[PDB]
Amino acid sequence: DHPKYSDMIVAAIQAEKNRAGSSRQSIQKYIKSHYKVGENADSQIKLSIKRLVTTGVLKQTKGVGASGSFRLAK
DNA sequence: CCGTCCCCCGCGTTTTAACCGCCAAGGGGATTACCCCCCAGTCCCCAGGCACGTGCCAGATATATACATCCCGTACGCACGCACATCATTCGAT
Repeated sequence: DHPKYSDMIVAAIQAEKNRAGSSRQSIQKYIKSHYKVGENADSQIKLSIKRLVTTGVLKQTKGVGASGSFRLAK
């Protein structure tokens, strides 16, 4: 029951509205605990952020690459 | 670098059990006496061990060959997301 990775990621940030930006783990724990994702879930989430930040709609407030915190950037 | 928690930290109770001060007993550590029996001292000595030679052996030493193993590639599954058409929703016309 997993649609395209665009949707839960933005939903997860909406769940915990950190103004400083959500740290990489905060999304990772919730979406796997809440929904059901494939055996290689964590790998897909990391590059999901990586491609998502390249699209520019999300802002990494702290850290470099995937290791930091990210923000919806409205 | 980032983050993440929890698990030590100060701090406030409050219990107590160390710490004190005193009293007592006697075991035993410290001290003396007696001595015998025990190890050092000699002489003689004689065979155990050491210095020297010696070879034989096997211990080695070298050969060739089989086998065990590792890494990479290969293939192949698979579950996957992306992409896609289709199904279903939505704006306009009705």
